[PDB]
Amino acid sequence: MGISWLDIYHVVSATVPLYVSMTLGFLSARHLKLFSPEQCAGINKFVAKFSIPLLSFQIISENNPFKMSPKLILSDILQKFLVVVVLAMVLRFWHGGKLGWVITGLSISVLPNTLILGMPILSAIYGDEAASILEQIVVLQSLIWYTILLFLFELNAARAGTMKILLKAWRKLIINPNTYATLIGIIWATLHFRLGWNLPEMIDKSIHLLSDGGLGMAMFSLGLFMASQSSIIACGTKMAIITMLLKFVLGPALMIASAYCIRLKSTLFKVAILQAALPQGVVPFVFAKEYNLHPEIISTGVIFGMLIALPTTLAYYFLLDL
Amino acid sequence: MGISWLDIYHVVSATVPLYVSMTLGFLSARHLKLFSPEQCAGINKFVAKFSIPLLSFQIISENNPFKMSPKLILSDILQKFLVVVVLAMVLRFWHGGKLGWVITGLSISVLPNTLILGMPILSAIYGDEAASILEQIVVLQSLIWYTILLFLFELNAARAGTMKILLKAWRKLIINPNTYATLIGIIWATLHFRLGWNLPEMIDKSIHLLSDGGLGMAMFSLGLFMASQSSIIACGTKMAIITMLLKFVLGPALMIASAYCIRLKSTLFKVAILQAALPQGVVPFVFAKEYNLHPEIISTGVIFGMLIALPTTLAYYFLLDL
Ligand SMILES: CCCCC/C=C\C/C=C/CCCCCCCC(=O)OC[C@H](COP(=O)([O-])OCC[N+](C)(C)C)OC(=O)CCCCCCC/C=C/C/C=C/CCCCC
Ligand SMILES: CCCCC/C=C\C/C=C\CCCCCCCC(=O)OC[C@H](COP(=O)([O-])OCC[N+](C)(C)C)OC(=O)CCCCCCC/C=C/C/C=C/CCCCC
Ligand SMILES: O=C(O)COc1ccc(Cl)cc1
Repeated sequence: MGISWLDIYHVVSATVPLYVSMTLGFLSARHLKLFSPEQCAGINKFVAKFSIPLLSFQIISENNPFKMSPKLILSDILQKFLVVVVLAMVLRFWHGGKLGWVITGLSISVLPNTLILGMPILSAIYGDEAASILEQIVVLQSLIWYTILLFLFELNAARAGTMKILLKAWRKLIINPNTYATLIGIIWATLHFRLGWNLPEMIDKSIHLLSDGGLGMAMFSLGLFMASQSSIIACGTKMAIITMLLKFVLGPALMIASAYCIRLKSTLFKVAILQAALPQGVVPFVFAKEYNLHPEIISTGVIFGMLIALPTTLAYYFLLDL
Repeated sequence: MGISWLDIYHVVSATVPLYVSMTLGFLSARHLKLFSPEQCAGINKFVAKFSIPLLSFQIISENNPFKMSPKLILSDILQKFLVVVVLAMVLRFWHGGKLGWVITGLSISVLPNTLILGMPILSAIYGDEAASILEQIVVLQSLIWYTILLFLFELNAARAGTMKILLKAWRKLIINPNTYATLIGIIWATLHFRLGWNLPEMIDKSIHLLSDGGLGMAMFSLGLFMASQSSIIACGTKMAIITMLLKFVLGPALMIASAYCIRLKSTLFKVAILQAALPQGVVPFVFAKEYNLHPEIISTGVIFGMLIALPTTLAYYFLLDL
């Protein structure tokens, strides 16, 4: 009972607006019936190609590459290898190519939404201290993982030449606005924190025009998505329970294992094990739907995790105090 | 004479972000092929149903209704009445749909941009005291004129039996967010400023998540629309010239007449007249595009008014200062 009820109010007040901006979208798409499915797709495309890239750019630019945390980087890199080995072991005694189930597992188990709903919740629970750690995690998720996952997707698609696979992955990666956003953000943060350069006021305000409102529109787009599909749970209970258990139990569990091995101390420990408990990302669903690799589970998990994030997040916040 | 380039920099910095958003939309619609007409319509509808009404609520609820100068309100109403009379006279012998032209003549002549270009421009030209007056003008717009304009739009749509048409217009004006928002906002403004009630943090943040970035998305919609037109001057050179005359030679002139009638004096007179020569806002265009009532004319007016916002304002300042 170390955490007082006052902090529970902090978490709830930080999470409620995100759910309001999502319920509004769901009701507008399904009940109020304002947006036709084509209009919903257009809104989602705008949010995922102009708002998310600029939000990622600003988040990555507001961090210091020269003052990163090597321990945190190593812990995050080791967690996603422990997940790979766990999935490989568990796919040998419980199942065509099985590599699809490892790509899906890494998309479902370890890929928290540390960008749209990561900053608010964690920053409210742990103040401004979390912000920097979350940016550090976001740069990695945007530069290393979201690229290796795409490479794995391409390799799976080719299975049906590695050099041909690499060429195709590179060709499809460049057109992604998020890659350009991340690269420019890093290349600019380096200059900002080395030569002391700062954005001109015009550029900063222009970027903030499209990015400062991207967080709410992200959940609005997600609500439109949930409204679009008829069956909330695309598959039976089986998938839903498996994916929820995988994300919320195995994810933070392997993160705890990696942190203990690396001996992360104090706030880094608590903000690094609790950030792996955040609901699922959407980019993995984008990849799955584009390549049609079990898109019926990657979304059943995304929406369910988005619905259930608050109670589990509070539960792990209480647990970490112990 | 003595105007420093610093003020020019302020005006240009306030104006550029809108152009950045508009050009991004235009490129996304024309050089790229991201958005189809239905998706652009969906984005515009979202902006007209979720962002503009929330911004209206914020503007109304953040201003005291008991500390608004009645003289300014009366002068604004007089200007609108004079413009309506003048346009009715002009359309009586120098004309298709007469009501379809009054809406577009009151959308580019008596609806400046007093929330983005107006406050920086005319708060740097004059002292900070004009901020309160401009805020009064903006709340008056969002409270009265943006409701009367939507009523006229719905009345025009119904026409496309006087009692039946008015009944249809009213029944369509009671299920529009921009009508309930301007009522809830004023009620809450009165409550907060006469009883001390403060909006809860959760609701305020939830409103911010959506309203924020509304201007960027609206200008993106304007760029997307302008991409459809064959040329930037979609309404034609004659129509562009007449729009410029309506917005920069008729608006300010009739506002000067209104101020003389109501005897406004001191900086209030200058702040009231010099704020009517600012480029027309985008909300009229958003509503026109949503209701498809000569959107090209208003879009051209906005595009070619944001370019010459500054020189006309300097001319008017020099005239008034004399
Ligand atoms: C606590 C102290 C009090 C503080 C003040 C209270 C709240 C904070 C203020 C927020 C500003 C919101 C302004 C817009 C509200 C009015 C919209 C609305 O209420 O009516 C939408 C309308 C529903 O009626 P209907 O059209 O289905 O016709 C029904 C016909 N028959 C009855 C026969 C079935 O539908 C439509 O057409 C259009 C649908 C779009 C609606 C979206 C508009 C923008 C957002 C509205 C909700 C706000 C969310 C943020 C805050 C939420 C948490 C408080
Ligand atoms: C050699 C000549 C060819 C190259 C042309 C020249 C430059 C292009 C590269 C960079 C220019 C910077 C603009 C931002 C990057 C986006 C460029 C781009 O083209 O993206 C690729 C893509 C278009 O691919 P596609 O044409 O095949 O259409 C198909 C696309 N699809 C299949 C996805 C639908 O674009 C999209 O879809 C949407 C892109 C939206 C971009 C939104 C902004 C991204 C964030 C930027 C952060 C920067 C902030 C400024 C900081 C300044 C610091 C000093
Ligand atoms: O039209 C006006 O006077 C105010 O101009 C705007 C300001 C913000 C938005 Cl989001 C849209 C329009």
